[PDB]
Amino acid sequence: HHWGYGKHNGPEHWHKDFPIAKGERQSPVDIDTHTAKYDPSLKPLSVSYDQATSLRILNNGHAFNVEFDDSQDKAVLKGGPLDGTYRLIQFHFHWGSLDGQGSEHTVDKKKYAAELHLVHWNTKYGDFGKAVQQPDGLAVLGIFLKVGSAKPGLQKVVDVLDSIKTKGKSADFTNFDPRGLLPESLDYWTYPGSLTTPPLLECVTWIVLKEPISVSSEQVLKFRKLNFNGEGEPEELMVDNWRPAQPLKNRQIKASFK
Ligand SMILES: NS(=O)(=O)c1ccc(NC(=S)N[C@@H]2CCN(c3cccc([N+](=O)[O-])n3)C2)cc1
Ligand SMILES: [Zn+2]
Repeated sequence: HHWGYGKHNGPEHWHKDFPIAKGERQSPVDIDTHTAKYDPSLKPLSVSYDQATSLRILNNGHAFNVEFDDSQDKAVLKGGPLDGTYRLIQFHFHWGSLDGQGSEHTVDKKKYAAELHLVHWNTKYGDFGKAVQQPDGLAVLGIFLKVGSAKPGLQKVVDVLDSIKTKGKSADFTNFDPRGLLPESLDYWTYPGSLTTPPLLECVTWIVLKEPISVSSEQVLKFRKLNFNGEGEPEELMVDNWRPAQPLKNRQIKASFK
């Protein structure tokens, strides 16, 4: 009886195995655009993905993860609110059963169709497993997806999803360039939060881009054909794998832009 997104094991239940679910810096949150503070001392984000080395794609039973070689500074995030260098380890998405929901963060209570999380860890902690134990261990770059025009840089991901339909399936996924998933602007909101799935560790500096990317109806429909279950288990579509907005508590969301 492990956590998930169903009636009996979904976000309202998590606190029973993961009591930090009710903690002081949980994610996601609503981004109230009118009460976010412009911080004119925030640095431009530096996204350095030219040397990114993607390895594989995995259906872990909660989402699909595109994994990268994080054994050297190949794909890094710097600047913005961050001190030091964070390495890209993986990206994944959260999405809805319907275009009117699927994002974890909301903007003035608006839900997008999906949300992309590019997960990075602070190199001063040596590996991802150490980093998640530290209050400054991770930087997650969050990008909203709306349904409209296709995103061409997403299509390689959409086309491989047939090979990882079920929990535990993996496929080789080399030479994927995550720069093809970024919007034009790197204007952002930032706040201190958590992982949005168990174990809900309060180790994340969230960086949420103002500008969504547009994906096609056919691209998000292909996400909804995935399964939460393993092969040979009853079929349950992988949809609505999002945690709702949590209380902001004693936090201020800062903006890089006026
Ligand atoms: N949606 S999200 O972007 O907030 C986001 C959510 C979940 C993860 N977790 C990933 S990719 N791997 C898991 C999470 C933490 N983890 C554990 C668990 C307990 C202890 C340790 N350890 O060794 O210190 N490691 C391995 C990344 C990102
Ligand atoms: Zn996520």
